[PDB]
Amino acid sequence: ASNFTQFVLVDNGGTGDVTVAPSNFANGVAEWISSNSRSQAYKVTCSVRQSSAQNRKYTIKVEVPKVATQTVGGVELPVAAWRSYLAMELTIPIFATNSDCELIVKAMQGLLKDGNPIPSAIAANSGIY
Amino acid sequence: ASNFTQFVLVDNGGTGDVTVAPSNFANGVAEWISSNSRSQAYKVTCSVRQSSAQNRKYTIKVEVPKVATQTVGGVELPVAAWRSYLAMELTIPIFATNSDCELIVKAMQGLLKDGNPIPSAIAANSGIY
Amino acid sequence: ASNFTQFVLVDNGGTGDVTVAPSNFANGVAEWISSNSRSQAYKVTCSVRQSSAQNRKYTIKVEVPKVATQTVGGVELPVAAWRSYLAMELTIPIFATNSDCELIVKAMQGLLKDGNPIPSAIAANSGIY
Amino acid sequence: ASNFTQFVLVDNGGTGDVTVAPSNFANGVAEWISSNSRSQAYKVTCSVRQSSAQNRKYTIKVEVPKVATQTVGGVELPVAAWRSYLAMELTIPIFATNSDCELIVKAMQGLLKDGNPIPSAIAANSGIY
Amino acid sequence: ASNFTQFVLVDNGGTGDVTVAPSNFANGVAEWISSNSRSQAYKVTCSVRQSSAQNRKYTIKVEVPKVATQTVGGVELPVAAWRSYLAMELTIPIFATNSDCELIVKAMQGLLKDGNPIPSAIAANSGIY
Amino acid sequence: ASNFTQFVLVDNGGTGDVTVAPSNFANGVAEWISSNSRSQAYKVTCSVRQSSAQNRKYTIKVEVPKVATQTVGGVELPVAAWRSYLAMELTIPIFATNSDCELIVKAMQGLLKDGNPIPSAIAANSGIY
RNA sequence: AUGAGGAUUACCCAU
RNA sequence: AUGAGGAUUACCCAU
RNA sequence: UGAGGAUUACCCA
RNA sequence: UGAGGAUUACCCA
Repeated sequence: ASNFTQFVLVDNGGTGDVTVAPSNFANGVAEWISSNSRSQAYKVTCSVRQSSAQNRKYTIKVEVPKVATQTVGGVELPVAAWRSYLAMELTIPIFATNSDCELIVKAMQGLLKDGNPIPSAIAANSGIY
Repeated sequence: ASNFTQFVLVDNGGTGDVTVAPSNFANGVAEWISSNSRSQAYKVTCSVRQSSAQNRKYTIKVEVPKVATQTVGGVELPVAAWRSYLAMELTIPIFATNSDCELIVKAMQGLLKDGNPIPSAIAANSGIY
Repeated sequence: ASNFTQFVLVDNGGTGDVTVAPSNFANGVAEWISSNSRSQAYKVTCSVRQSSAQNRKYTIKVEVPKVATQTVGGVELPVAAWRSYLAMELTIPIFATNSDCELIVKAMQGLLKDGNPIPSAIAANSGIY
Repeated sequence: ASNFTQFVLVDNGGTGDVTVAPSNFANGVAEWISSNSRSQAYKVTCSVRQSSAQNRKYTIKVEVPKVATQTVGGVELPVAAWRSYLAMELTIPIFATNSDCELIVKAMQGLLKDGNPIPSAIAANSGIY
Repeated sequence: ASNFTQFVLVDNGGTGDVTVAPSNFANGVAEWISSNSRSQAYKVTCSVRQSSAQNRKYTIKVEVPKVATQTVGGVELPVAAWRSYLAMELTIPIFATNSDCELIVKAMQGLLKDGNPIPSAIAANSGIY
Repeated sequence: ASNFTQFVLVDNGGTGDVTVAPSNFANGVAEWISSNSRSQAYKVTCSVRQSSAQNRKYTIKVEVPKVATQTVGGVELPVAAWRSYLAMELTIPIFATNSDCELIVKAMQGLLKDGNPIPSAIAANSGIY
């Protein structure tokens, strides 16, 4: 097919959407970044390897910029204060069929669906209670 | 009043929906499992920690089982052929606003939306190209 | 530009076609895998290195699986009864021009063309006679 | 019956065709050589052995010469500036039927079909990208 | 859709133009070579690395050959009399905007524009005075 | 001739052009800088030496200021955050004639020509893909 | 703390 | 990391 | 190097 | 066994 295309990472309904696009493919590690300074950009990387005899493993990483009081194109230090890092590791047994995998994706979509426990906690600087 | 509620992890249009419910909160780790035997249950765990002086870290894990019946010693037992493991870590600076966090959530959602690169690859048993 | 795309490995008319898509490309080794269970997938790997000062060397590898189900304890998994392994090494001197290479490729294609000694022998569990 | 006959190794339309004919078949190793100076000839060898109790193993070898004249002391001899060396090993389990073999052969033919990743890379002094 | 495309390295008005094409991307190093034998080809390589926590470094190399024919052992081989090597390293802070980078590109272009000091000296086999 | 004259480094078509001019010649190392504080200036240096028995080598260095959110004449720390550094090394065999050198220059101009892979990647905080 | 480190998975490994 | 360090050129050298 | 083996980018002389 | 080398049915770990 060729899935390495640009896509919408943050959907604000047309107005203010954040689109991320192909920016690197060194070592099979695909990368997408928004149209920003790399210090203030949205970054997404993803790769697959066979972690072991009977397991394959996808490693996905996301970097999201702190936007409140942000200064576009400015030098903001320390970097750790202005960025959030997401690191996902997905282990899938070599026996999983496409169907099995489709389900695994659905579970991930469900986990983060709007209004569910986890996404709500995160969106409110909260934990579970 | 409490965000520790049950939610549908896998949505199949109200029929075959894998719904998960609160099952434990011992040791600051919120757990959720499906209505199966502990050996065949879908499991979701979450925990927040002030990882650093200026950071907070959410640790989330999901277990997707391949339910099966095994004849161990002439007797049938409900078991899992294998399990797929999702493990994600999210680091957020303390300086992040509630709006800054909503941004992070929206991004994770857009990341896994149907048709986009990553979920397409996972469901197809392929890499990004 | 990119030649690390998916292609048809086995041509069975239009339906039954075995297609192999990119999966990984780490450490200078490109890898293609057919869809569905990694356990029953076809695999193809390729790499090129400068073997010596005068020669460049290609190493192609192909795995053909014998799709089968495996029942153990009443638990059935998608597996491969066995696999056929092809491994080839092509050495080409740095003096070879694009024309010399096209010729080398034609030789390989001719060696396997239908009806010729070698593919015929292989296709019939035979040797030469 | 006999498959140890001459065949076209390189197909250049009808004229320019490189044909290789049987030359020797000692010690279980069949050998084909193109006509004229053995020094500038194309060579092809093939053999099959029972590698282990379960597997049979084919070993095919092809040599592509770079025809050139060599003058030394005013004495010119027909030689080969250099040679390109192809060596492949195909392992097939004794459980493979004639159908399984025909499939394995189709995979090899597909791997080298024109326009596919590998033959393209080779034909252009390239690797994968 | 991909910036890894062929391009004309040396422009001689469409006649004698040295055009270079993608040839390899193994190990995160993008390669391009001309349609010659590997021994007489123009070669261009590029790679980006996050050299520091706050920097990114592009490493670019170009090889310009002096094509020639050498009689080694009475036999003629296509070779290079000598090669000229260009090696440039560019360090860009992560804080650089896309506009900040365009500025860098424009500068490098102006640096080598015909008639300016540096290219004038290089083409004249002299220094700056 | 006397090539050590002022020239246009960044060409914005008259309006906003950046002209760099002679500022130092200590030790044969020619320098040009823009009309700015040395902390915010565009700097260009260049020298030639015979690196070895049969090689001459030009060393060219360029410094480009981060302009987005820049404060003219202000004190901006850290320096590494507000500046990009280019370092080119050009090795030319002593056999290269003026013609050979003219070509070497053309290859450099081509490499960085507008719309080509490299300059496009750089201008977009990207790598090759 | 970091790892496109591993897992039988709230554990283990390396720097 | 730095070098107006070297190369047969994705390598090597010094601090 | 190998008409060396394989559990196929691993291991033997 | 080897994305080990070759002067290609040879030789190295």
